[PDB]
Amino acid sequence: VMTISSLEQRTLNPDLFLYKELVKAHLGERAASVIGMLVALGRLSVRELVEKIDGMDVDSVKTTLVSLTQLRCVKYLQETAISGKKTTYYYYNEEGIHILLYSGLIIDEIITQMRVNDEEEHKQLVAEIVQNVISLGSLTVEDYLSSVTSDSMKYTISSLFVQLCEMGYLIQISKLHYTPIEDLWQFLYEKHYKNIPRNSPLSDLKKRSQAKMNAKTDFAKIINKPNELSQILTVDPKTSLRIVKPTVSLTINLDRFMKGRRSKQLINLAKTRVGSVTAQVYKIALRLTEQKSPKIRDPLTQTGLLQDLEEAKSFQDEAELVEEKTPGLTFNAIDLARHLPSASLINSHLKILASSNFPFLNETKPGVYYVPYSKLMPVLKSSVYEYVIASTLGPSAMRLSRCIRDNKLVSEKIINSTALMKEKDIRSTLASLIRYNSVEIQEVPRTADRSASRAVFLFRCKETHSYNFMRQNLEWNMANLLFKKEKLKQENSTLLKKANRDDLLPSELNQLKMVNERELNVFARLSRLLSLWEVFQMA
Amino acid sequence: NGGGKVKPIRGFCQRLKGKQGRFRGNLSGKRVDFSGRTVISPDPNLSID
Amino acid sequence: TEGRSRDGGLRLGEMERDCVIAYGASQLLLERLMISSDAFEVDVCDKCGL
Amino acid sequence: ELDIEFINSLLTIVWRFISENTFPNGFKNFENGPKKNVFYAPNVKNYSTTQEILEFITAAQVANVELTPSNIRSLCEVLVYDDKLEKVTHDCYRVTLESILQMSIFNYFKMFPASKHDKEVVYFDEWT
Amino acid sequence: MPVCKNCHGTEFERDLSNANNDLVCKACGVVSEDNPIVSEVALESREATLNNARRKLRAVSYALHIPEYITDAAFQWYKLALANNFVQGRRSQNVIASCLYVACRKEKTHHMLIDFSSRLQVSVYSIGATFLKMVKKLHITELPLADPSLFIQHFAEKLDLADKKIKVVKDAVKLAQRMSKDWMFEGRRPAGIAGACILLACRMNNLRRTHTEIVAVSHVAEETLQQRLNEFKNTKAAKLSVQKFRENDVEDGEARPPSFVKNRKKESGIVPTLQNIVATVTLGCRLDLKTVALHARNAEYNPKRFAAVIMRIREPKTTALIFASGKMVVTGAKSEDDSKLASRKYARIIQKIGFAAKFTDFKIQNIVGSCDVKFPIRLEGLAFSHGTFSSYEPELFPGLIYRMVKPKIVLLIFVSGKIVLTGAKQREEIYQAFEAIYPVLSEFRKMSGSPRNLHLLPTTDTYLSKVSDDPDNLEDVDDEELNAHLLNEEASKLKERIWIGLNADFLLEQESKRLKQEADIA
DNA sequence: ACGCCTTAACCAACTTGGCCATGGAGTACAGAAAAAGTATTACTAATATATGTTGAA
DNA sequence: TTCAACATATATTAGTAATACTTTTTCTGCCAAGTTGGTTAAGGCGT
Ligand SMILES: [Zn+2]
Ligand SMILES: [Zn+2]
Repeated sequence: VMTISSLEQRTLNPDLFLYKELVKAHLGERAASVIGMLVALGRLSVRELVEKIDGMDVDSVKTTLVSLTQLRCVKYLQETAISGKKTTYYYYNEEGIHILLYSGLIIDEIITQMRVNDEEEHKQLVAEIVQNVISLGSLTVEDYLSSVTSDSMKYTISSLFVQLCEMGYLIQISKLHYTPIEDLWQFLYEKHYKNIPRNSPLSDLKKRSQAKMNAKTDFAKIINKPNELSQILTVDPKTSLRIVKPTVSLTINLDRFMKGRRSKQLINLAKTRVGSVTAQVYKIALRLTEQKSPKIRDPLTQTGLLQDLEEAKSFQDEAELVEEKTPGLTFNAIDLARHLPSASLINSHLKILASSNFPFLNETKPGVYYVPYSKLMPVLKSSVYEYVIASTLGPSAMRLSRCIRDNKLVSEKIINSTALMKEKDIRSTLASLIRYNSVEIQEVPRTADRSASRAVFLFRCKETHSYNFMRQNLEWNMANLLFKKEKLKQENSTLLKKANRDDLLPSELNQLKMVNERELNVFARLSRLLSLWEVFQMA
Repeated sequence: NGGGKVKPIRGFCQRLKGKQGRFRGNLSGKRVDFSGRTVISPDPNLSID
Repeated sequence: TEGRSRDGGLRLGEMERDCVIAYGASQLLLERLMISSDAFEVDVCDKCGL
Repeated sequence: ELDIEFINSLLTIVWRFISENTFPNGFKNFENGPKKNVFYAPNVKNYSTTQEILEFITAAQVANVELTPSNIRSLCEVLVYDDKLEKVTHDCYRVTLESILQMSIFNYFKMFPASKHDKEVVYFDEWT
Repeated sequence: MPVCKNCHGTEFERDLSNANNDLVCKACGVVSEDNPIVSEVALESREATLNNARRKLRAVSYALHIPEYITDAAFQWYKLALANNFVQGRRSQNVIASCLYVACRKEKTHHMLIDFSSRLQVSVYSIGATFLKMVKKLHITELPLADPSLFIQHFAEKLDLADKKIKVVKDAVKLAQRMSKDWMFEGRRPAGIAGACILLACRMNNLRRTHTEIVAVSHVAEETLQQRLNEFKNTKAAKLSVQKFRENDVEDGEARPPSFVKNRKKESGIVPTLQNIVATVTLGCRLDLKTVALHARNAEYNPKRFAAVIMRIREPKTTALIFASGKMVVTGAKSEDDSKLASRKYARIIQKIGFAAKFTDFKIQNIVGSCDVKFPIRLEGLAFSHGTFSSYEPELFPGLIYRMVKPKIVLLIFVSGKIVLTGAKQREEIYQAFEAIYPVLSEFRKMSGSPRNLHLLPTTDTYLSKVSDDPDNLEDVDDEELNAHLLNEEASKLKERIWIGLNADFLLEQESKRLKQEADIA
């Protein structure tokens, strides 16, 4: 009662609740509903919009839509209708504003290439580069440099030049790029069933797998098409060095951002289990390999089709050797002089690899120094949870759940046997843990059909649920925090109009640091929560 | 409790359901004011209507 | 209230009611099943009708 | 043992010697004062106590009898689950460098909330 | 409460005439309301013992065939009794029996305590005392006062016989009433005079029955009755009245209970006298009761019966006592000299025979006194008046209990005029409360006066100072027979021997459970 | 060629509200311990019934 | 027979002080239709 928490603003809205405020926190206005309604109901048509939103028809419809396009906030499909002409139905990009939802953290992705110029105007340069990019999202050095002054050495005003390529940075949006993945797989599922030279009408398996093969291997060069394209990378005009292709607009490259932050986690978790010497070694080693590892990207194909209880493994096996061998060529065998702050003899000092043991790494070419990879990242992921509940709720929940890990569907005696303290606490910690997810429940009929108190009560992990509940977390501040940010705007909104155009009153002076360092608390507090959220949303 | 099995613990889906249950006889079937009831007796010299 | 004794009121049953519909009398329903039956005004809200 | 307490006592007692079992003593005075490449090649160190604890338990200074290596392993199992130690190759064991707990950031300790007045907090059940 | 909107009449008249059943005031003609909207057709230690308490309550209640309604009175009383923690300390049958008795008494019904109680094993004096306690613990007044006028009916119903009994009943009642008038009634069980007039007017109606039959409903003895039978035979104009005409005598004669006639058996101004003064004396060292009990003229040691040493002395004819901790209670003390001086004598055996145990903390726990006014007084009304500060029940005890708050003393009352004032720790309070209530004493009389001075004799502290207050003054007041009150070692090896031959099982169980201590360990 | 398993249509099992209207009186398991409060267990020490018995006339 | 007389109880205030005793107080062990499953028939599918 009395709105102070306001469960309305909160409790009843899964998932999209983030989105519709993000775009709101971005635009709102006309642009708010279309994404909200979209993610709500799913597939939607232009004509189909205004029969729901009442959204200023076929203007803000068109306007907001092309807005999202420019910023690639939607997934975008068109095809002929079944009678003819052409029809356009729409989805929402990835997590979309997910791009925006990092931003300053994507700004931190620069801090990898903060190197080679440290604390320079070059820093501010690449800064305005990136955010100008990300505000529009697709630009050319022809368009950008065009807007930029043409009196500052071309190969310097825009100093990031060859550095435009690297791993992250930009890739031209093409066709499939923001096109919905789940279907465009089905689009490739054509031309194989669709091209059958009336071969034999038996065993669709021979039709399927082969089509699958095609569907597989065709899709590969499909997604490998953005992975690298030389016409960008290669161009070296006369009396010049190698440049990108200034012609086509390129767009933020999200992959190496994923792999980068996931790295940062591994710096933390590994850093937890090893020493800062061995740690920083692992840290600088990963700086090379984070180039090559998809690490969130592999799903792709898994997303968009039913597995098969065998063929699921027929995907898993591909992930077993993939990075381990062929990208293993790109991976650690002998690396030389990474940084050093240590000094003097660097060799057995570099044999500190073998100090890696558990629960990860520590697999090499039996006498070259190498870390397992495409096998590593997967069983690494499974471990990543660990600490996630301790002062989350209670210390004792750890050991039991951890124990609940090793054993499975046991019961309280065998708990209290294995466990310690008192049933007075054991129930509490357990019960206060069962209040959401974790343990779930198991029970079996005891000398009855099914009855209330007869049977036995058992406990289970099911990280499927667990790893899939931490979105409730997303529903906490990533839900809320954005509001009390926005809600605090209308507080100073009057002053916000004036105070922004000024560069007056004592309370103004006070509430400056209040609302502002307040914004430090919210935004920083967010990114705090984000570093945690960086996992269960993807792997 | 009791526990000699008092039959009509039921209060609700019932009160909305059948016969005297509202949504037929107590709502569409309202028992309406301004009326009167008596027995009959013939009056031929009274006109029809 | 119910029947004779305590005090009056008389029974329009459904089977009794619908006989009026065969004559299709609009208002006779209202005066009968409404204005003389339970006289009430609900106050509501266009937005989120309640 | 017995169904009541002061196992936690004898636990945190054995945890001490367990911390000794791995590298030299705490050296937590300043930040990096560990084994310094773990003496020579921690690969050479494959170590644990198990039965030894009983020879270690000889100290007593407490009211109890001895206890079987089986139930010794049971005592080990909690700090496995509490993650104070590590279980490698059965009877071999490690420390989780717990000590950094005993003494951006993702550790629960070494973290304190503001948690007064301001509405900007993260509780857990801000949605239940 | 509601008022018209226009005429603002404060009175509303309901019209049920035409069966509009409306409400309107004779001041306006503008109705108050339309169609008055009418209707139609856990587990706690307390609450559970209220379940069981209703079970017991009702069950045992109408085992008497008492009215159901009346039971709920006690149910509140019982519940009320739960509030003051009067309930827990003793048996339940006491409780429910009490609270029902306070109902029926307060409600003036026909049932009897000795009777009602008799539903059990009970001595009936027990639950009587239980009822007596809640008189303290709850706070009540003159409410529970009855007469045979009721109980003759319930008795008359039980004897069957013929309907002339009713005619007899009318004959009996006024009969007893004149007997109530002639003042032989109070101070005795009303059932006695009840069955008395039964045998009298049934005798007047000449139907031959037995005293067994009478006391059968009366639940008293027979000789008990005939004491009251011939106790009528001697009364005023008894044989002059006892003949026919249904005793139209309304007259009195005198009113002279035999009470003060037994005062004639030895035949303010009369001063109440000291009897005993209850006190205590602290020694200051705890010691072995048997070790001192070894050599004495007057002592007994049997912790089996009670744990203490029985101590008494023929001079100055005082008892007192000893405790184990080095404490004692002074008893049998008629005055303070004889009290404190003998109280010192007890330390003389001690420092002489046993340990040191000096004489400390001599403090009066109570003082007893008694008096008589030599004439009858009416308690029935006195209680009816002062039953606020007074308590009496007819069969619970013959004398009347008075309670004075200022000062705080219980007063023992008799129509003989004999009054026992006791419960005070101070001498002067005796005559303070005594002469204080004396205006009530002479106030109630039927058809001396000088208190002299309110304080005449010296105070308590005077006689207290007349005896050595220093614990180490002992040999000074030694009678020199206390030198002889010790006994030889032979009579200890013989007396004490007999004690051991008797108590070797008592001490045997002591030391045996003391061995269970060793067994307790294992 | 021939057999195998997989998918799916059928059919027999268990399944559930209906059941004139109007009146018109008529209508929580049993067992334990811990706490706590009182009775007894001696004494005055004074009652006057009440009772018992026995016993002496 | 009637006395009679004698003893017991009895209500208070003290007590200790101790044991013993009950409580309270937790605190616990009749038809149409869906519904299933049990059957079969086809049908790939590999032999
Ligand atoms: Zn509304
Ligand atoms: Zn009026």
